[PDB]
Amino acid sequence: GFRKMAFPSGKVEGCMVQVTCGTTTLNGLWLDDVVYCPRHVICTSEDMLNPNYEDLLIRKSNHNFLVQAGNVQLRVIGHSMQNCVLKLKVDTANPKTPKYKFVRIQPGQTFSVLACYNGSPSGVYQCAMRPNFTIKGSFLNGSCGSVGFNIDYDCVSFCYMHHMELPTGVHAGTDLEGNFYGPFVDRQTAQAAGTDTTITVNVLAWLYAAVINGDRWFLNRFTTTLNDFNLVAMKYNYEPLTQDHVDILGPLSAQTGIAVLDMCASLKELLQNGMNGRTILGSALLEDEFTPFDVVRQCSG
Amino acid sequence: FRKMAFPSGKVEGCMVQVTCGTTTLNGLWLDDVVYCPRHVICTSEDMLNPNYEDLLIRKSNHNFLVQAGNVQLRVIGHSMQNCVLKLKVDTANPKTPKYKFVRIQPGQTFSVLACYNGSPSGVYQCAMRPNFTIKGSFLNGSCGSVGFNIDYDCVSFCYMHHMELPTGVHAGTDLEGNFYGPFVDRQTAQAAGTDTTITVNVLAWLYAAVINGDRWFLNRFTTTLNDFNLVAMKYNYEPLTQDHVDILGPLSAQTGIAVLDMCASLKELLQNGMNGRTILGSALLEDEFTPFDVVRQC
Repeated sequence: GFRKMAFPSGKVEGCMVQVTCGTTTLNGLWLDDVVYCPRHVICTSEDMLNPNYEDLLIRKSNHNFLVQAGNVQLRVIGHSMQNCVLKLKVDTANPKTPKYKFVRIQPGQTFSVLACYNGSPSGVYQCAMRPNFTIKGSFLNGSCGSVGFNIDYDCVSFCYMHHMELPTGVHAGTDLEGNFYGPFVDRQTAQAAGTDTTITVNVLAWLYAAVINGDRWFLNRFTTTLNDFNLVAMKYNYEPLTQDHVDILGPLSAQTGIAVLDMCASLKELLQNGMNGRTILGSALLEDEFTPFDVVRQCSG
Repeated sequence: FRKMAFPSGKVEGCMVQVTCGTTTLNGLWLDDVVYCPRHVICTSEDMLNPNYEDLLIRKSNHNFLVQAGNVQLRVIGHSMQNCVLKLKVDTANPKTPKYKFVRIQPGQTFSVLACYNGSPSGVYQCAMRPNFTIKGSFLNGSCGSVGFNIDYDCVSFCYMHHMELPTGVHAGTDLEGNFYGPFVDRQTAQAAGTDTTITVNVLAWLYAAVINGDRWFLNRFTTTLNDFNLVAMKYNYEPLTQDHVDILGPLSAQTGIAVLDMCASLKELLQNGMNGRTILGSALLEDEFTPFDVVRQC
């Protein structure tokens, strides 16, 4: 019944440009009179093992940057670096600039990715930030600078800019202020993600969704403390819950009348006893890629 | 490996709200014409056996309220093509993309832009099921949402949403207003024919699993096309045509796995199951990726 559903991408499509240094092209995000893109656009292959980005930037001038919306050049009139992002001031304000914010998401939150190549969008899909600060994208060469976002009312919240792939095939990147999610750095080195864990808050959202749809065999008469639940959760490679997780489950708890800690007791029993050949929402597997917000969208609209 | 939808901006620029009485749904505004489901002209007294020709002749242009955002468009004419109402308006949409209307085949995929009150809400990839239903996420007010593919800068519209079935799947028309499947735009509980699994798509997805390093299900056995098809049909899988085998060529080459070798692996999965294992995260074989879908994303 539930599917991965992305936000409509049009407001973000109208902000995508390409940024080229020499023969190296990646994507950038054009908002008002600033283009945002990964700073490694200024790298050569020789620079990539461990670039001195500050040194590489001093040698760059505005006239070294080719910014294009489609085939139309956007003149660069200033440049600066903010953490791992390059900001290129341009001489034209993007007429399609939406209302927007830059947000830094928490692990477990979902967002839409507009996968782009040479400034042109190819596809849109929903991603979850894993607890180890990686995402399972579909990113090919040339996808850097593609962004992740959520849309609230008229307003686009940009939360992710793509920078790299890890040996295991997962992906890593920054917020739009250039700060990486997780311990990663933008160098052509092999870097390891932490062991991943299951996104507990999303599993709980899934159980609430099951209840909303009349599937509630797993509810019990008991409760737990948050600390007790977290200590058990960790033994099953589940993420510990935070206070923010408890809070964002508030609406679903209200919709069902099931206290968060009571659902935690139900989940604890599932982890300790298994499913015993039973299904939930038609699956023998628990799903962790739907947030409480995702559930409410697809259940209540 | 995840489902990927087409970027929806070209379609978002065409969505409007259409209202008649106490019924509101979505319309598609292309040039100076707005397309929408004709059941916008129904009421509760009509929905069970609506004589749409009688209902439509009794309507005036001024009974139709069309809003592009905060701007009302003036309806200067109306007509009906099968189950789609066509409202001529006095302004052309400058955001009209290059477009075509197509009727898709069962097994083909398309992107759905789900809308409510003329406002886009979500985008996702669907397949036209062999029984001509689609497994959508459509709520009250989603009617007139459209499905589409994009090729070059050209949008091919293939689906407009009309109804839900008691099993939770959905049914709709092409943009000429002809339903996919044996369904009717009346307020009745309708069942579909027996569904079948889209075999060529399952094979494409197994190839995707292989390209992604998942390969526990491969085997050295092989099979003929006909013997595979006999087993497929026993499990309510579509038989594989030679065209379908041809279409899988590029994925065969890329991975070096003969199509009929992948058929032999799928056969083993049908007869044995997956025994707790998963493929690309799923406990179930997925059939809503076409070979084209897999290739483009690889």
